[PDB]
Amino acid sequence: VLKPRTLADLIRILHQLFAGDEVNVEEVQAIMEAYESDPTEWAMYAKFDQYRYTRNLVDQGNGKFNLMILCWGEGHGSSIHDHTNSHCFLKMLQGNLKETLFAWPDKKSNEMVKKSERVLRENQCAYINDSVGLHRVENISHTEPAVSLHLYSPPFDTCHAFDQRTGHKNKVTMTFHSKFGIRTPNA
Ligand SMILES: [Fe+2]
Repeated sequence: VLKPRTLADLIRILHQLFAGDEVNVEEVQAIMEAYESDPTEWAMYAKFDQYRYTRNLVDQGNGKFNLMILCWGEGHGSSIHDHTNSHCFLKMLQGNLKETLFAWPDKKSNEMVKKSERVLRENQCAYINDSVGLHRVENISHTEPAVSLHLYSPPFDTCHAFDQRTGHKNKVTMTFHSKFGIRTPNA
């Protein structure tokens, strides 16, 4: 496995692996995982908020992907969401996230069904797309933060959030807390 020694190495490699038309999912996953999280390299992007997690743009991958860092305060979690027909890679940089995988709802209304539950380990890279299922991720800790590196290809700025009680869904426009280490207007 090609082991990037720095976040910068990993980004350069990513530009090669997404330069073409095909993407070897397991090759990407292994290389993201092989990178050893180093907070000196990504602390400029780790910008937290009191009440909810934040999305922090790192690189735009020449239109081919979004690379961003997500900052999970104590107890912070996401809704149940889809990924708008893209590849989605999630690598742990600090702390631990619990991923819960959900089946897709019918037209009927009722409780949503869990298909899988796991804790992502240190430096682990997970993979999901809409054919794998829906998921929710959350910080397992109420005393420590979590930080994750996400890659979305193609990039997207809208998804759906699902009500666990009924399976009903709403369209959600995602926003960035910061881009390239610079804070965006209005949190
Ligand atoms: Fe997700």
